[PDB]
Amino acid sequence: LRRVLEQLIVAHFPMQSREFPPGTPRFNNYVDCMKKFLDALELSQSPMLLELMTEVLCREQQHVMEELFQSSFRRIARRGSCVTQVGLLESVYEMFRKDDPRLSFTRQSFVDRSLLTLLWHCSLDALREFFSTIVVDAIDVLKSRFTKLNESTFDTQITKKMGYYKILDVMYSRLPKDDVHAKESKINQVFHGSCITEGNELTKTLIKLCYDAFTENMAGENQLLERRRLYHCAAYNCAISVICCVFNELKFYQGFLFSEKPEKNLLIFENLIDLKRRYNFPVEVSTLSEEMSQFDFSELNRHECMAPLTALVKHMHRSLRDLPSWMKFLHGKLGNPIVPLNIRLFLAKLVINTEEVFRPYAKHWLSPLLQLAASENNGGEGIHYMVVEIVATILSWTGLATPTGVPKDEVLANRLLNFLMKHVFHPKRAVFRHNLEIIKTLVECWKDCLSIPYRLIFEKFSGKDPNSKDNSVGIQLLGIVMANDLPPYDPQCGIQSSEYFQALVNNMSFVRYKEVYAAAAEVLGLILRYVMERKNILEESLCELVAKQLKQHQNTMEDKFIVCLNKVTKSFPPLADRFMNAVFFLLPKFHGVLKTLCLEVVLCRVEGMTELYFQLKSKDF
Amino acid sequence: VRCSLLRLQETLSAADRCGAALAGHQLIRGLGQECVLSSSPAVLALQTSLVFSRDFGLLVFVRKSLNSIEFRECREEILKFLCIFLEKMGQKIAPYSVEIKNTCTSVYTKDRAAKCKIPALDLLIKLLQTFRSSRLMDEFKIGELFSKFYGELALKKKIPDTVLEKVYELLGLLGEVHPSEMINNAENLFRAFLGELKTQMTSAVREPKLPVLAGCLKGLSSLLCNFTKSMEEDPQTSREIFNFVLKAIRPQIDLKRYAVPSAGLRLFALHASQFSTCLLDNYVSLFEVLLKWCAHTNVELKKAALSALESFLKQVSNMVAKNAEMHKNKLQYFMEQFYGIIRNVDSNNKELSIAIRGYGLFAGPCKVINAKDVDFMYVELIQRCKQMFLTQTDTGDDRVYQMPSFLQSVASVLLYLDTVPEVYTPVLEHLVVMQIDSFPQYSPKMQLVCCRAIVKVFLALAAKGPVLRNCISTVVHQGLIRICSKPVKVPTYKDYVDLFRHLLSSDQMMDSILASLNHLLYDEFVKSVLKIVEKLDLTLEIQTMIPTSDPAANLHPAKPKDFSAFINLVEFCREILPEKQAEFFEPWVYSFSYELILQSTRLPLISGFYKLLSITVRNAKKIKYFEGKYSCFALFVKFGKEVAVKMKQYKDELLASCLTFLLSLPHNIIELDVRAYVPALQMAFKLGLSYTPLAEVGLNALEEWSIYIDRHVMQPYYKDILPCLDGYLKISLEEIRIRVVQMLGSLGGQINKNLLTVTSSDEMMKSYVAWDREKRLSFAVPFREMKPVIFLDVFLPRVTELALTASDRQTKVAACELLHSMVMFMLGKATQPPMYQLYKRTFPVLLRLACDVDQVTRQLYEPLVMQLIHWFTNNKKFESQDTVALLEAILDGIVDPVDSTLRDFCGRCIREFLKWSIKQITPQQQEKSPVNTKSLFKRLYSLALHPNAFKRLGASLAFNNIYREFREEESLVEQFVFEALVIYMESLALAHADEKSLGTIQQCCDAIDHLCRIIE
DNA sequence: GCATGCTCTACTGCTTCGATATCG
DNA sequence: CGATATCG
DNA sequence: AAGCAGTAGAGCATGC
Repeated sequence: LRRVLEQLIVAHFPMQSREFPPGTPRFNNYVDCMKKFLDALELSQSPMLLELMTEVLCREQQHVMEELFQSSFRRIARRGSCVTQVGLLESVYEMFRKDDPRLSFTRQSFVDRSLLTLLWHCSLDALREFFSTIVVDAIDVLKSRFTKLNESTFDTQITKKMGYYKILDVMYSRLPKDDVHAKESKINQVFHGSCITEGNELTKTLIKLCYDAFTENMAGENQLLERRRLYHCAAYNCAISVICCVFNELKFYQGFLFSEKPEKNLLIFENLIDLKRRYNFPVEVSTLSEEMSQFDFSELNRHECMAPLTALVKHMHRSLRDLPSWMKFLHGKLGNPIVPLNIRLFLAKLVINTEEVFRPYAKHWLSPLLQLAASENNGGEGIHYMVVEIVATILSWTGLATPTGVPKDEVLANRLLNFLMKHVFHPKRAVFRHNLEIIKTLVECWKDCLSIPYRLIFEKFSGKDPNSKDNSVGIQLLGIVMANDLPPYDPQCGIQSSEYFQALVNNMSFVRYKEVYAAAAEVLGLILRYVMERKNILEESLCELVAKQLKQHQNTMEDKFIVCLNKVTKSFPPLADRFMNAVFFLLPKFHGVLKTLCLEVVLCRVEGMTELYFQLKSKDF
Repeated sequence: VRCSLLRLQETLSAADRCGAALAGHQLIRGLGQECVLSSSPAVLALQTSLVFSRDFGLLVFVRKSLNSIEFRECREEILKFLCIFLEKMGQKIAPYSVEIKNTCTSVYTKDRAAKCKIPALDLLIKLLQTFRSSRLMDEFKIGELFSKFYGELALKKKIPDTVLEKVYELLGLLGEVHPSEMINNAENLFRAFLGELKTQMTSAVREPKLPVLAGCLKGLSSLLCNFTKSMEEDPQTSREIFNFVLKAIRPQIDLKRYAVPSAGLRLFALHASQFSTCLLDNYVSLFEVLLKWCAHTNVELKKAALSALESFLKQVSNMVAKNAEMHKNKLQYFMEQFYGIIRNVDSNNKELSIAIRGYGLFAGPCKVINAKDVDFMYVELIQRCKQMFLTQTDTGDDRVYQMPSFLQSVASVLLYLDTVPEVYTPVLEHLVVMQIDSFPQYSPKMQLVCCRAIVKVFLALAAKGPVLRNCISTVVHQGLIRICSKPVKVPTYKDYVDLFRHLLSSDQMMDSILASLNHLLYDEFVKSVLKIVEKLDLTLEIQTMIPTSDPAANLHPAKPKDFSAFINLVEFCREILPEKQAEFFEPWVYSFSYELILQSTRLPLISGFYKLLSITVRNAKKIKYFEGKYSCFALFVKFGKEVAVKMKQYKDELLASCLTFLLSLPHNIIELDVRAYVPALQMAFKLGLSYTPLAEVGLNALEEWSIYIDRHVMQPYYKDILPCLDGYLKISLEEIRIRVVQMLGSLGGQINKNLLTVTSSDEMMKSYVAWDREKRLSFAVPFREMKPVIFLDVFLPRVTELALTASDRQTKVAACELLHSMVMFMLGKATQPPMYQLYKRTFPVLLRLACDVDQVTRQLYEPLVMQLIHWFTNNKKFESQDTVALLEAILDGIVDPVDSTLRDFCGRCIREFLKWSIKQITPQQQEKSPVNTKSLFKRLYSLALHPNAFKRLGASLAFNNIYREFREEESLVEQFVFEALVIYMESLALAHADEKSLGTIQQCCDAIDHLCRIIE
């Protein structure tokens, strides 16, 4: 049966993953036959047919109906008849275990996406039959040694050890501590006959050996390291899963699972982290059934180490001023600006997620956060997503650990603030408005060191030639800085106030596009509101400047004239007498919404105007 | 309004030319962002009547601005945007048009820049396309405009490219819209197109200008419309335009501009039949370039090539049908090419669909070929179509959007075949049922094609042989269970009613275009619909007080997924069967009525049965069918008098259905016994005034009674029909009220005088008496200076009626709340003046408002009733008359007509009384107590031995609700229990000939079952 | 399954400013 | 030199 | 000829 089924499989299937157009009936015939084969598989626990499906599972890299096979593994993973289930498990395990000339992609992907579902999805917590038949079936190959003369057997040694690591890991993923501690068929399996000691024997040497793993340095290895990285991080996953399968009853991770001593050229983190390719990082990112049946009769989250790291620190929070295991140790490993980019870049995206235990201890991990976030270390234009993550986390706990107190942190805030207003434009408007919101949050939490760069804002809005709105960033940033506080006392450190406000009224005179002069009128009138709130400054100069510009409007500009007057009067009452007779004059013939607008204008000053009623009556009130 | 219009009229009149044109361009383009984008008839109608002025307006604007050379901006923009406006408006521009014609002719005659010349001609071509031959030619003669633009082509040369295209386009359209009188000017117009074609493409030098070719061929095609050159007049210009199609269809690759392929293809797609002999020689290269251009990676050239190819294949097949001698090798190439198609080498999606249609179309002329090639087909074809759909479970890849054409090929091969291989009929009949299920996820002009295909295959698979015609019944019987199983996009039932309407009998706009049937379809449909009602078994059962009614709390069904399966069916009959009952339904009434009555009699309390019966009797009134075959007459006149007494003890919709059945007999010939029908028409108006249609059909039957029944037994029966119709006079209520007054008038003069003067004293006068002769309940509204008394009783017979019936929930609850406080108040005064003449009219509406319908008003007044019973049945206020009035109110609330919820609540109430009576009293002075349980039992005995047909049902229901009690008492559970057994047995025997429908016997049998276990 | 929208570009054309045959 | 069309 | 003036244009992307 196996022979004739294999013969038809090689008779009428393609070999590659798709090798076809997705939607041709040839593709539909292929998915038809594969659906029927899973239809046969889904209720008969056949250790012949499970091997016959898993051989055509890993033909190529990634097929189309992968999730169908995950669902069927969840189906066969519990079906009753527990002896047959472990029969399937041991069948596919032994087809993994033997040796034949193959490609090691297959030898990896078997033990990745074939039986880790079956052990993960619930078989039984009493089904320790594999836990009895695996101890002296893989500890012996675990204690092997590297045949580093021919690579073709060396990589298979690596692949077999990696498979054994992932099997031990998924086996320790779901087990209590008592059926590892007491005298059952793990200690009593690895030993011949029952012993007297408390069963904490093989656990300790297993922790020891997987800790010798992921600490053996490649200081004399430059031959095959890509699989060695997976070897090491899977060994660390083994260590954390066995220390979380035991209830880790003691303060233990100061001397274990951490704190490499590099005097003998040791390492932990630069082993498992890549350290060659920096994250290049795209920045931003009932009987009717019966009567029918009778008729029927005729990016770093996807980086192979992140998830268990997040899980272990989540356990460290959810179960248990400075801690030398991971507080002070990773503080030294992140706070030093001599470690490379990737260690700190990865170390961000765990304390970002698990900041909740860092809520009473964020002040230490806030200074190097800004140290890495401000200066150029990231790439692109500052690692956008992680940038807004870092500063959003920081200003989430506003009222604790202000960026002031450290002068380097104050000037770091200044230079980062300068940078984010420098590169701000982004011609897709939604995230541009989001960027302006970001700047609004930063300037509303900064509050102490202003460092508001003039000649920079002046450089942004000072562009002439009213045909393109390159001054729009200047006026929106003007609205941000003047929206709360911070008056523009310009000739103290920047340039003089006179040509400053003259350039602003010049940008008002840029009558080309809509929102530029609209917001120019708006924020200019709010500047007028503050400089009339404080008349100690010579406000009347810029008063007659904007009045002069309005007079140069009102001759041949009338539609723009009435609306800029409307904006500056909604900002500011007492500048209407200069043109009150003019709007009283050309009240009519402005039919449309501008009639409503100039009515809103003449609404302004009626507490002091004498004899308006004749005016309104002769002008059709 | 003219706001921005006045702005434009004031900026036009100044200097600085091209500046007023800039304002004109900008302002009509700003009208662009105002005119269309509000889905409104009202304010858009305001904009139309604002813009269609001829005093001001854009037409006289160019009268101010035609003699202005640099004003190219208006001459582009205003007739670009108003072209869009002319497109958006409907046909309401037909007298709004001569001014547009004069304006556009003037603007075309004085345009300046060719970069601004096109939209005035866009408006031209848009009006001349959107408005065809009509009396608009009698409005303004386009035959005058034809001579005009004949001038502006004939005395016109060196117009460079674009208007050079547009003059030929508008010229051909002038040849298209009503050319009925053009004889000798239309002679050389084809030569005029061919002259430009010759000077473009009869010399390799002077590289051919592209779009003017397509304009000339569009004009040639459009003149050929209604001047069709059949290949009988000149076989030379048809030859040369075929050569020009050939030059239009060459595969020019290394470019994107592809207009002239679409031009030649749309020329080919209309005048295909007029070609005779030039369709033969280069057919293989035509085939190859066409099939290549089916995959020409474009948007509409794809559809142009598909239409051209299928039209050409249809034409050459209709040719080779009559050319069944010469083209043997040609069809031989077609057969082998199409077999190479229909074999899956790697056929992706459409190269097989474009040949399956042609192959089934070739199967017609494939008669004298092999008699076995046709049988290699239709197993190759069925095997080919069977693999695609009917897949796994839930993913998609629909493809049944084009399966109609495959059904067409199936039918067209299957018409001429003989002796079917017939192993694949359970796949064919599993195909048509899935297609009939997959109707409502379609679109119009595909739903109707799908119906065309299904009626085509039913025309195929019925004329073959009677050994085969069973499938046409099996498929519709299965499809009924398909479309009547849905949960009551996801449809419910409302996309197949139109299907069955224009499929069953009114499919006579389907037999025209596709190369008895209605009889077979109607017969199969009625067979299936009587079949389905068999295998349902809707026998509802008991889930967890003593319920006493037919459709009571016995509610859970054995198949709770079948109630929906039948209520989907009954309306599906009601919306289908009255479609042309003029020749079909007449023989079926006896058997259908008989089966429905037999199913209805074993289970009477299921609505919709009578609805189907009502459909049958309405058709039995539509056709005549009544003269007394006599068996059905006798059957109905039995069954009506059965159900007329069966309809007593119901509440709502079973009531609605049985009354709308009872009042719908033919009854010109059921003249006897009107007295057994009038207690239904005295209720079909009384249960109106909160519901229309029963109160409509009652008048609709009183219409027929008066003019068709001889007026002699009618004449005493008018003091009962008319006097309840007066509650009206105080298709909705107003049309029916005008109908009522017309009936009441033309009913006669002497008869309608009964309507007002009948009784005048039943309950109106009792409400019009005081409830006590002397007023009581002084209430002193508390103020700061006055405290004046107001006697709190005079308003009570309005509060106590409005709290019963309002249809006004905002204060019905308020009236109940203040009435609660009012009863609390009358307790508050009488605690220290007798009111036992007031309790007697207070209580038997208080219990009805305690347990009527709603839940918050039942949350109140139920512990009120309980607490007042607790206060009444006591010792400090023992044996006053108010206890007697409460007890008597309880007892005659027990024995009463139709009020079943109140009957059962008073059963609960007498259980409450029976518990608290033995709870409260000490036997030291309880020897002369009228509250004693012996007195309650003696009252129950006098209730029991009684010829009033409800008076003992009250007692047996009381015993049903008290045999839970006295299974714990002593000194009473022993002595008179078999005496009461004798009493109940004698009343049971006296109930011999009441009716089984009244349910007394099935109550007293449970009473004696309660008796026998407690004695044993 | 057809019917429909945002892309921003490459070909094609229009306008426009210079040359230039051609018969007496 | 005076028109007279055509290119580019 | 020489800069611009414009939409067809497949390619992608949306939706019922």
